[PDB]
Amino acid sequence: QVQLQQSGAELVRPGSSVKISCKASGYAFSSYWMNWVKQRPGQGLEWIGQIYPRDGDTNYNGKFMDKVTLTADKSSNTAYMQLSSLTSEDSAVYFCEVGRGFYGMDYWGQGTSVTVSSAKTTPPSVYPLAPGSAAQTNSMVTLGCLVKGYFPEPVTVTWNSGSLSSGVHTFPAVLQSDLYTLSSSVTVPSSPRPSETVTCNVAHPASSTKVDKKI
Amino acid sequence: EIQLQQSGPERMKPGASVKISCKASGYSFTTYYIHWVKQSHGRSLEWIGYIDPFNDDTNYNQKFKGKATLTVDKSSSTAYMHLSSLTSEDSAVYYCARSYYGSLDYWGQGTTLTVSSAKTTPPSVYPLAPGSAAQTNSMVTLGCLVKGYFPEPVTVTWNSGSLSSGVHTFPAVLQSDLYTLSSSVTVPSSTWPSETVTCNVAHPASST
Amino acid sequence: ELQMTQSPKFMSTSVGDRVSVTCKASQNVSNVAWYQQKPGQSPKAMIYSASYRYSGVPGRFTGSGSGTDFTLTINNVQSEDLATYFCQQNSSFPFTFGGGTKLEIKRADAAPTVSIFPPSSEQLTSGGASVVCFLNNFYPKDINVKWKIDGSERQNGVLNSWTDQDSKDSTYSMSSTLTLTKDEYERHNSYTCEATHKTSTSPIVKSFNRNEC
Amino acid sequence: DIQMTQTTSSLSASLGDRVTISCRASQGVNNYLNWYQQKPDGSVKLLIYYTSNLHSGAPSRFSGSGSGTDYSLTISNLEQEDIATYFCQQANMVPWTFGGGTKLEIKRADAAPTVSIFPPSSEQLTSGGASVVCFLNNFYPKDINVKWKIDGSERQNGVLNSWTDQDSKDSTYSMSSTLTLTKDEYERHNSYTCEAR
Amino acid sequence: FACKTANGTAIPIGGGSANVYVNLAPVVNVGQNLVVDLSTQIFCHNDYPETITDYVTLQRGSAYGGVLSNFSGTVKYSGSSYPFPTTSETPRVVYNSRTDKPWPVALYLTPVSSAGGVAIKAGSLIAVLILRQTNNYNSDDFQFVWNIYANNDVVVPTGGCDVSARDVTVTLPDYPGSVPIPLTVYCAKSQNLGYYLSGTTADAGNSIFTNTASFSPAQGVGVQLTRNGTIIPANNTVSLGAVGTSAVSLGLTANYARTGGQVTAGNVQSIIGVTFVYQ
Amino acid sequence: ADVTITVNGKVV
Ligand SMILES: *[C@@H]1O[C@H](CO)[C@@H](O[C@@H]2O[C@H](CO)[C@@H](O[C@H]3O[C@H](CO[C@H]4O[C@H](CO)[C@@H](O)[C@H](O)[C@@H]4O)[C@@H](O)[C@H](O[C@H]4O[C@H](CO)[C@@H](O)[C@H](O)[C@@H]4O)[C@@H]3O)[C@H](O)[C@H]2NC(C)=O)[C@H](O)[C@H]1NC(C)=O
Repeated sequence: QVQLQQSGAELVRPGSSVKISCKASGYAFSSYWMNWVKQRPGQGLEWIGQIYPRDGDTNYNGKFMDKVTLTADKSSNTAYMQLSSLTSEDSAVYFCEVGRGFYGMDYWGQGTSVTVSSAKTTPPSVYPLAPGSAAQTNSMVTLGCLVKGYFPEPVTVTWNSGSLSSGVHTFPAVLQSDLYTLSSSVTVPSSPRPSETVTCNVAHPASSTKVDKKI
Repeated sequence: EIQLQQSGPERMKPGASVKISCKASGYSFTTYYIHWVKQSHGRSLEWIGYIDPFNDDTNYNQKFKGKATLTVDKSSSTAYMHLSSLTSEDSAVYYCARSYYGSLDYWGQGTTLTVSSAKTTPPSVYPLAPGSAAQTNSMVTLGCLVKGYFPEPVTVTWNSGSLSSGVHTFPAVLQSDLYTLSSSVTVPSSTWPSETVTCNVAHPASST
Repeated sequence: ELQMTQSPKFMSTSVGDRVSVTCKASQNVSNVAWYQQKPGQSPKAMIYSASYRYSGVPGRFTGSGSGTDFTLTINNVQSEDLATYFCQQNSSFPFTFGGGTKLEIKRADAAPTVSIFPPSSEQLTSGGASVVCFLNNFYPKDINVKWKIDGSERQNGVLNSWTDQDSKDSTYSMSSTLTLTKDEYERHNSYTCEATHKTSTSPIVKSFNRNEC
Repeated sequence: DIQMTQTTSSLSASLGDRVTISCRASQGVNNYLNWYQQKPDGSVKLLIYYTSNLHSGAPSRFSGSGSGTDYSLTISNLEQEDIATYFCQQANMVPWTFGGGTKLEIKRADAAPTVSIFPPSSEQLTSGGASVVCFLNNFYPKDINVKWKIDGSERQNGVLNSWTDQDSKDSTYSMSSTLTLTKDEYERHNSYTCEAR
Repeated sequence: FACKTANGTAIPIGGGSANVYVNLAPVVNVGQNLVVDLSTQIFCHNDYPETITDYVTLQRGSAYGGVLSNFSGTVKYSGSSYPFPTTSETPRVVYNSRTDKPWPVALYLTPVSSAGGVAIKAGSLIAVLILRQTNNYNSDDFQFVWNIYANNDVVVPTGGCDVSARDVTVTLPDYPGSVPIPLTVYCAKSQNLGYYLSGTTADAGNSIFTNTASFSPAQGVGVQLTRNGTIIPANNTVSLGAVGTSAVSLGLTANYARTGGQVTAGNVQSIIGVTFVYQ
Repeated sequence: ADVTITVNGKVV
């Protein structure tokens, strides 16, 4: 079986140089071209370049030639990629791809997530949401837990310690003032506020903090 | 023992053509290859190509393809290089060499080629003397300038070779297809004006 | 270079019927390959040289075209074909990918269940002022949202997010948040959330007033 | 093709020192790397071929080693005859390509330039060919900058620079900069100065 | 990547073997003799030039086959001359287009004797050349083995000098009589050359060769050679002085010599071999 | 034997 194993996610500040790797197995590493592809979040794919490990021959995109530097290490079956003068646009997932010399088969890596930002680690700020002056006069009611100012991803949001596994929306985070923000909602048929109480749980492994809040 | 002898220096006008030879000796001429190498100013080396002097197969560097034609004269043990449509950037030194083990085994002495449109001109000798006060109270630096001559070389000596010390002659530089050169000498302050400032400039091309 | 053009960006289909995804290039090409990607996963190859399946690809995937005007088609959707598809040319450097077409489920129309919440008292204590609006379980995804303060239109400092089409219900969701400074929030009285829908051709308005809780 | 790069343009050493010059190839060459030496007069000759083999007449104090894309040349102990330029050349693919060259210097104590300046000569004034010459003699190390001045203001036109090689007795360099001036422009300015550090 | 020969023998994609029949015209030189030039004999081409580049080298293990299996020399390959048999791989040759291009290879032989030679029968193997083809596309690494066969009967010199005819036939007049022998020798550079004769002497003085007539042999007479009118004993070395590119005659003459006793009528024939040495 | 010379003759 042919597999490609990429390095872990890298968080770096602007102006630095990061060197990601894509270790290969299951085939003759030296003898096949390896492609590198970039995918910005919520966008399409883009071709960066390719290397022939045996001779070191390289081909680059004109758009990427100055920034990217491609190299390979025949001893350890590792192909290295380097990005320099990192700007905000260099935040994306990078894949390594093999398959030109194989008959009808194609392989990809799992991708390395690279996020560039001058921000630092930050605990999240959790806030409840409640309706206005009364219930919605309906069998179904909704609530929410607005989470603001945390970094870096991922934050885990649940409700009632996982008890409320249905009627829950957990919208994906967005960038705001150089910090991620998230919102969530739940719907409850038991008619709480003020009959019952609902708890939403927030966890941020990067700052190793956990929050529980009630409406 | 193994010697490769080349032709002497050449002077050409732009757009002309030059044929420089390389006579090999001391071994079997047709048993090895012959390579041509070019060295420009700045002294970087460039590979032109090879020719098999048995069946005449050739190989060219793509830079010089369409410009350089390697041919060989089997009878007289002589190789040739031919350039056509000469320009300014063709002024360099061209070496002929023999290859044995993937390496240029023996070399010729080189052939300097000058491609310019200037005529033979005499140099204009000028003196250089200090101003109101010498730069030092013990040693004074004298010099005389040579300007505008063509072609190379001039020869400069100071007081008919008496001043064999303290003299620094600088290599020539060319502006507007005319060459320039300056020389210096230093004597103790008690010897000037106790002696002469005469610099003997010679120009074999124009016999001046 | 060769700019591969894909249109439309979104494609709607039911289960069991046949879909057609088109890709048109700016110059004539020889090889065109089709790639599939599911969210959070690396792309997978389906077709190479415009008509040949890869290893393990079901027979439902066939591709046509030559020179230009290529096409990837699926005959009998199996609910595992819901993903994004790209076309790529490797004929001439640099290799260029297509824009991508997302393939989703068609269902009966639905209307949003709108809810609006006042800024949290705890956040106000710390000097934060943010207003949250919700729009749940609507179809199709086309939707617009506007904000109003004291009946006055405002179009600054609003951030929105969406959910991908739910697997169990095939409906979408939206969240719109308004961020204000403490001083600018306290000088107003009432706040309003307004939205419009593609098929619900009537505005839906939700609002709240100060000192209501 | 294959590009060959040498680490340093120039090297400093003293008699008896053991020096190293290293080439590096863009793409792997299955050995097939050669080292040439060019004397200051201009004669090239081979030293080492195929990475480890001495030529017929090369002195024994040269050696070579390497593989893959990294190679180097070693001189056990400098002599005076070993002051020259050294080139590397690959012969694994056509066209054959050459290294940039590494010149060797003799190491000596530092010094300072003896700057001098001269006015245009009487004959130059008669013909209008004004030329002020500035000399800088017997300084170390070779690198130096020269910037001219007219009436206090700088000038960056019509300047010709020329450097001698390393002296074979005192081991310092020298330089001379000539500022060509026309008659009209020479007489429309007040003073001149030759600033160089 | 496939190759073919001048007479059409071909090797398909993936490697294989073939036979090449060439006319030999060996020539002696100062440093090393020539055996065969294999330009315009072998042609190779690349099938997909727009995306793949083929790299061709002379792989290790190439050597002289047949009777020549013990001789070493050099090989001309793409700009230089490497030791033969090849104990290491040679640099690359790039094949670039569908149009057939030559695989120029030339084989030389390092001299080991004074004027020696080796007789090559027609249709006999001389060399085996292994062609190795890789590319810049995948793990392909193939061997093309070429067997070179002599298309004609020639003698390849193993020395520094050479002779006009390797077999010389001369006819005597009826006894008594004599006739000169047209045999000349030359060398690529000035060498102090000499020679001596080897044969079945029939006299105590070692100056008469036995008559070995196959049919109706006359008895009492052998064959005796004279150099400038002087009798040359069999194994006494004869000095020629310095010999250069100009052909220098041996000056040999064959005569009648009596071995003693009564002489009868019949046929006379003797076999005499000439061996050259350095002095 | 670098060269071999075949010499023929008759007696009548
Ligand atoms: C873009 O992606 C394409 C994938 O769809 C790439 O296509 C492949 O390119 C290679 C090289 O350009 C092609 O060449 C190889 O295949 C030929 C033909 O044999 C195969 O194809 C036949 C018809 O297509 C089949 O019927 C056969 O059964 C077989 O599958 C081989 O013969 C070649 O090898 C020969 O030639 C080379 C060249 O000298 C030698 O080195 C070899 O030793 C051998 O002599 C090639 O291996 C390939 O056919 C083609 N298609 C496929 C499906 O692989 C395309 O290259 C790529 N483009 C770029 C720019 O990356």
